[PDB]
Amino acid sequence: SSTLERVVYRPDINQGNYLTANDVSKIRVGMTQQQVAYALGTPLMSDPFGTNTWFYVFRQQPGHEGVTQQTLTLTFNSSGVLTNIDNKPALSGNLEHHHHHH
Repeated sequence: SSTLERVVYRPDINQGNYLTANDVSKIRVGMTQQQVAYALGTPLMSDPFGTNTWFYVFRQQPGHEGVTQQTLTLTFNSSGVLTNIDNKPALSGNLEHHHHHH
């Protein structure tokens, strides 16, 4: 009686390193710190200095100019409500193609 053990692991999984783009897309504006942290896996934050900004970074522009990325910055007002999200691509806006040559 041979034990036929052939399990399939999915090479399509991201278990750490960086946050997935679709994962950050789970949350929304007006979503409270608790739910944002619940969904994104964010640690508890309650800065008494007034710095209510959450910093995240995912891959969307891996390489082309070397300096090309969008900074995902969350801004929630003291009630815990995401009031503004900072999300703009590195294609002229939050950042552009590095150095105006030609």
